[PDB]
This record gives sequence, structure tokens and C-alpha cells, in this order.
Amino acid sequence: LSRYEKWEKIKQHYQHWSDSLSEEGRGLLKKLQIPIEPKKDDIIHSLSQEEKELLKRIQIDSSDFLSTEEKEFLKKLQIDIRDSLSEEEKELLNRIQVDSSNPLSEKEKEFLKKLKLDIQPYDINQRLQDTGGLIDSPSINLDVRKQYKRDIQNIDALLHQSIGSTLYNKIYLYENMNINNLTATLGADLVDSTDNTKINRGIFNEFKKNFKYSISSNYMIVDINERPALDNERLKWRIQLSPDTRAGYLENGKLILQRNIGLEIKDVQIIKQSEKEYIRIDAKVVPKSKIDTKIQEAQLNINQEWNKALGLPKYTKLITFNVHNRYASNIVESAYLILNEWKNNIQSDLIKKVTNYLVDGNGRFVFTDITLPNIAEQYTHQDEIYEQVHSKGLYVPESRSILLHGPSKGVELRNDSEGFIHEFGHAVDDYAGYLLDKNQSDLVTNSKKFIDIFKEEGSNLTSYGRTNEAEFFAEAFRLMHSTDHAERLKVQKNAPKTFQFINDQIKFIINS
Ligand SMILES: CO[C@H](C[C@H](CCCCNCc1ccc(F)cc1)C(=O)NO)c1ccc(F)cc1
Ligand SMILES: [Zn+2]
Repeated sequence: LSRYEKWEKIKQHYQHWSDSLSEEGRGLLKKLQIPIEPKKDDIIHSLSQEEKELLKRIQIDSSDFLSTEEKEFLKKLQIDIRDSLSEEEKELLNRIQVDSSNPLSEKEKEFLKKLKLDIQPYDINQRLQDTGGLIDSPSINLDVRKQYKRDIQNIDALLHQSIGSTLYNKIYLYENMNINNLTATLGADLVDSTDNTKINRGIFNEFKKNFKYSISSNYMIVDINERPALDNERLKWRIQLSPDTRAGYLENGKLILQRNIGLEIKDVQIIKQSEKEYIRIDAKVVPKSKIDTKIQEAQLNINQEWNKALGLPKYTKLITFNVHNRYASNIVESAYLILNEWKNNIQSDLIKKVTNYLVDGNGRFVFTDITLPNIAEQYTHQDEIYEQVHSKGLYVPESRSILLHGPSKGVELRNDSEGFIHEFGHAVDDYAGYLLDKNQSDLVTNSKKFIDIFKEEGSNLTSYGRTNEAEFFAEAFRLMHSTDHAERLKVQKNAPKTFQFINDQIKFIINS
């Protein structure tokens, strides 16, 4: 309508609802909009002096297991502990994170792994997104888990009034979004590197190609009137609700939408607003069940394809889509591309032999847009939260499963297929070790032979490869199967013993 007429009409529709909210209800909605942060002063006070000194000098961005949120908080914490010091110390501890980008020491690792338990904000919307609504996932303290459930049940009950049959087709709602919240990989290159006012057309095509549906597991907070973008908001969603979509009015002309929303992507276009290019995303709300049907149909389809390609029984459940968030369709469709690259770049007998071993152990290839600590193939086997990891990908020997987190980007990885191939490197290590001694099953990278190889060559490849024997093996494996011939040649030239060792293990596997 008129922008303000639309605002006043929606506010009127929800006025009784708004006036009727209890103090409890208003408090929940406030909490949801603005999460409570952990107390930095209290965290620091709880540390021993040695722990304080340890935290002062830790290279947080060298950790391999923290979420972005955990890292950013620890950085803010670190500023405070350092502030008693002085400028040289301050300036020094603070620019040999150049080539120094060393793996953390075991002492630094163990400290940070426990400390992360104490830095979680109480954030209902983040909890729903990280878990994809699987709020019983044992990735946070049980008592906090219970509070989240109570709050979420209560918010669900608050949001009982639908937008209705009168307004739904007379209004659009809006959401600005950082592309990095859907895909950090494409986000890195979305904007033209020489001219910030422009979108890279190739990356744009990649972004929209398989973007057909979207899920909100958390509560969307949408603008009644479109807000001009902040510098990092290059996505401008324009959303049409369904008559049955439940919502509540929020001050300053917003709506909070019910959680567990499905959205069909109707159109994706580059538009200009004030001499800058943005991506318009036109989306229509549909029942979430309609979207889940599409994901389940895709899961059946991709397994039917890959079971045949790999010579597995047709009914094998190998590939799983654990998909719950706003770039949903791309998580699904990109899995086909990732597996194609895997098959293209690795010998067929190797892929078949290793995958059969995984399947023999009820293993899965899990493609997901929820955080890895909330994937059962991890948490069923890492019962300590301090040992749970978020990362671009993981290999869990106990579940013989490869996990791949779609929305994030691995630092030294160009794409999702390189991450998957890295994890498959761990699977190779596992199966090769299993063959060595089927009775006491260990990784081949734990052999004295490879330990000696790592001690000699472990710094000769990637920075991340330095971490330990297993990561070195996986990194060497990935680089040996790169689409870039120069990278394959680098392993052969700079880590020749590792190159030989891996090829020898590949033969052992294929010949078993
Ligand atoms: C794809 O992601 C990796 C990093 C990622 C870091 C995870 C570290 C966890 N390792 C211990 C572990 C294992 C299984 C568990 F269940 C729990 C804990 C990884 O190495 N995956 O294999 C990556 C590799 C190369 C790169 F350049 C960037 C990231
Ligand atoms: Zn790894």
C-alpha cells in the first residue's frame, strides 16, 4: 500500500494481540530479538593466573574447532586480558600472526576446548538455526537446553495469530541479509573486487543456479517496509506470506514470523538501489512439509544414482541431507556436484573399496546446513562438548561418516569438493589401518613408518597439514587429487615420501 498505511494496517491487525501480551511474553520476545551475552568480567575472574597468561598469547584464529561466534567472543575476551600490558607487547603479540599461523599447542587446545563451554550467549534464534530445530541435540549444557525448550514452546504459543486472508496478498515483507549467512564460499567473491558497487556475474549465476527453496528453522524477523542496505547486506529478500502464516507485530514496523517456515524462491535478480547492485530474492511462504518432501525425494534420487555408480545395493542409505536452513536447495543440489568431482578425481576402485568399508559400518555422507556438533554422526560418539567440533567438514571413524557443512568455507580450500576429498582422505587412512591388522584397528597414520614421514615432511605442504599425522595425510591426499595438476606435482616434489606412502596405501586398499 502506502508504506505507512501498510504498517498501520498490520499493526491494527495485531493490536489486540500486542496489548494482550503478558510481562512474561514481552520479555521472551525481547530476549529473542536481543540475546544476552556471557559476562566477560566473570569469565576472566574464573581463570587461574596461568590460564590468563595462556589466553593472552593464544592465536585464536589458529584453532580448528571453534565456531565463528566462539572465536569472535574469545577475541573480545582476549582484548581485556591484554589491556593491562603495554604497547610493544600489545603491538608485538599482534603482528607475528603473519607466517606464524602455527597449530595450537596441546596445552592451548585443551584450555580452549573447555573454555568454549563458558562463552555461549543465550540466543534462541541462533540455537534454532544451529540445530535446525533439533533442540534436544546434546551440544550445550542440559539445563540450558531445557530453558531453550521452555522458551521456544512459549514463543510458539504466543505466535498464534495468522496474517489472514485479507492482508496476505496485499503486502510484501522484507529481510536484508549478508550473503555470508547463506554461503561463505560464494560470499567471498560475490562483490566485484575492483568496484564495490557491482556484483560479479559469474558468482551471481553460481549463487542462484540451484536456489529454489529455503527453510527457516528459527523465527524470521522481517521489516514491514524495505530498509536500505547496510554495507554488508547485499541480499534483499522480498517475501509473500501465506494466509495461515502465524506472526506477531514488533515495534518499529516489524513482524516476527512463526518458526518452521518453508519458502519457495520465485525470482532472483540483480537490482540497483542508489547506484549499487543488490540481489533481490523474491520468496513465497509455503508449508514446510512441502519443502521437506522435495528434500526427501532428492535424498532418494541421489542414493539411487550413487548406489548404482558405486555398485552398492539399491536400498543402501549412504547419502543423507540434514537440511534445515535458508539456502536449503543449494545444500541438496551441490551434493551431486561434490560427489561428481570426487568420482572424477579419485581412482574408481579406491572410491568403491573405501565406500564399501564405510557402508559395512553403517557410514554416511552427511551434507548439512546445521552446525556439526548437532549432527548425530558426530555427537553420538563425542559425548563431551569440549571434544565436539564445528568445522567445514569432519570424518568420524566411530560412525564411519563424512560430514560436510555447506554454509561455511575452509580457509585453505577453494570449494566444497576439496573439503569432501579431505574427509575422504581420513576415510582412506582409516581403511588402510584396518587392513594392516583387522584385529586391533588403528589408523595407518599412527604407524611408526608414517610418524617418521610426518616428522620429516609435515611442514612441506599446507599450513593446516602441519597439525598432526592424520591431517597431514588428509591434506596430502586432497592435494594429490586436485583438479590443479600443479598441486598434485607439489606433493610429489615437496613431500615425496608422503606421495609414495599414500600411493602404496592406495594399492593395498584396491588389492584387498
Ligand atoms: C574440511 O575441514 C577441514 C578442517 C577440519 C577440522 C576439524 C578438526 C577435528 N579433528 C578431530 C575430530 C575428528 C572427528 C570428530 F568427530 C571430532 C573431532 C578437519 O580437519 N576435518 O577433517 C579443513 C581442511 C583443509 C582446509 F584447508 C580447511 C579446513
Ligand atoms: Zn581433517
